[PDB]
Amino acid sequence: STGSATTTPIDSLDDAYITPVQIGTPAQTLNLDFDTGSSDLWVFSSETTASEVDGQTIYTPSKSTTAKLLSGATWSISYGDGSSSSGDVYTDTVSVGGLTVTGQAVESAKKVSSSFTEDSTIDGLLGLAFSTLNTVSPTQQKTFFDNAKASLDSPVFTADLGYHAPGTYNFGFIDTTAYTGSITYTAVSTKQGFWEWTSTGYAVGSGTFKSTSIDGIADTGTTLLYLPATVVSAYWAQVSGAKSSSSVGGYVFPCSATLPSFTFGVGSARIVIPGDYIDFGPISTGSSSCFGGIQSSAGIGINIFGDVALKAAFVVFNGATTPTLGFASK
Ligand SMILES: NCc1ccc(C(F)(F)F)cc1
Ligand SMILES: NCc1ccc(C(F)(F)F)cc1
Repeated sequence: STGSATTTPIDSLDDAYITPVQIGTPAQTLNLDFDTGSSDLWVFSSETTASEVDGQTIYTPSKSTTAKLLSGATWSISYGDGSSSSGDVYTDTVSVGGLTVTGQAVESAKKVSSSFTEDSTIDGLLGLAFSTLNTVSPTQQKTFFDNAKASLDSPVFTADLGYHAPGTYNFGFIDTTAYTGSITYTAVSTKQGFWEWTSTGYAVGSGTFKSTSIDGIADTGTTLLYLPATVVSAYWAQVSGAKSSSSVGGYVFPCSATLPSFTFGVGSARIVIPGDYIDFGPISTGSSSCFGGIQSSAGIGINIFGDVALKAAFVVFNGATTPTLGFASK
């Protein structure tokens, strides 16, 4: 079997992408943030503290004839940006773009951090990292992808994120019409539970390509591109007037500047991020300082190929017994 769903940016800056997901019987449709950097499927629900819900669509397990409470199970997760949530666990039927999994663990939020409350357009997250990172206790639960794997035509899913435009998540097949050229595959390490790979280097604008190994994770759940300080300094040095701002928390640049492209290596292949993708607009309404889409990973501890990088490519997440990542231009 296969599945295919359209994913849509939540705002004019592509800060995140939401994808409709059907939960329960009869179907309750929620718009979830597909996150290859985490492994929990959790949703706003009728159990969430009412003061922490502000416009989100909620999952109501009592109205689903297939929902079963998972006795004694709880979950608690904290994300790298400081966000967090926690609650209890149900099992229910979950469908994505025609692809159905029965008995999927649906983690019902009782408490969410403020960053989720203020994001009215995200009803929850659907984790697509490896199941070893799932936070359900005392019995760890499998991801949607892991549960669907056996029934998929091919044990893959692909991410085709749009620049200021809708895109597609496909499960079980590779749309050979969605990319140009060849797909370059590269090795994945699962030792930390992430889709972790090693980029072969980078170039700034039309500059010389620098061969150097950058270990990082492919994370659809992170907006920006987080790279080592040496790389990020070399990029912003080519932008007149750009500087690192402690009060803002990263590199800013005059909004009138034109940004150079950024190239990262995948084996012998090259993925080019257009300069316009790195512009994230004024730091505050009316400001002539703009926020940069490439930032230092020094404070994070790991390099993150977030949406800024992934949306420049067609990305294959190959969940075979030896997992690999595939990148193609589009
Ligand atoms: N998108 C989920 C996520 C959040 C944080 C991290 C970090 F910062 F710990 F690497 C990885 C993945
Ligand atoms: N990386 C996972 C993640 C995704 C979205 C959010 C936000 F923006 F909704 F708070 C936080 C953390």
